[PDB]
Amino acid sequence: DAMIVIDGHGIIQLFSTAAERLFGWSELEAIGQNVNILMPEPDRSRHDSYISRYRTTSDPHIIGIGRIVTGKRRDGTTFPMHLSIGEMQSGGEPYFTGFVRDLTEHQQTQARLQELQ
Ligand code: HEM
Repeated sequence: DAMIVIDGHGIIQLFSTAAERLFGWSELEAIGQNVNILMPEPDRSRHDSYISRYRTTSDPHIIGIGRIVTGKRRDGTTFPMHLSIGEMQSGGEPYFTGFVRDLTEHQQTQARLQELQ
């Protein structure tokens, strides 16, 4: 599926081919950016504090739990996606990985089934 690796500051370090397809950003364009470019407001402006709160309390809200959220593509379109966050260490500093599963089709079929009674 789509995978993203960021450093302890939310800056994208690695961006898989499938993440490019899904988000609309090539790997080169993404790598120097904050991960928040992939999400809409209010999460966007709050993501850095989500990361900071975790590094300070060590209390996970998504790590080891998973969560369905709304992500944002480059063209502006938003979409539902499941997210799993993993924690890793490299060169003494923390890095996090995000495995993403696009749930757009699921949301569509569900919504479609409901509108037909
Ligand atoms: C792109 C759509 C994304 C959205 C909407 C999103 C949203 C959120 C939200 C809502 C929180 C926790 C807020 C709370 O419950 O306290 C959070 C935590 C965090 N996110 Fe994301 N996130 C996104 C993607 C990512 C990705 C791709 C990564 C890593 C590659 C990531 C790294 C983190 C980390 C490290 C935390 C804190 C972990 C924790 O609280 O357990 N996020 N994110």
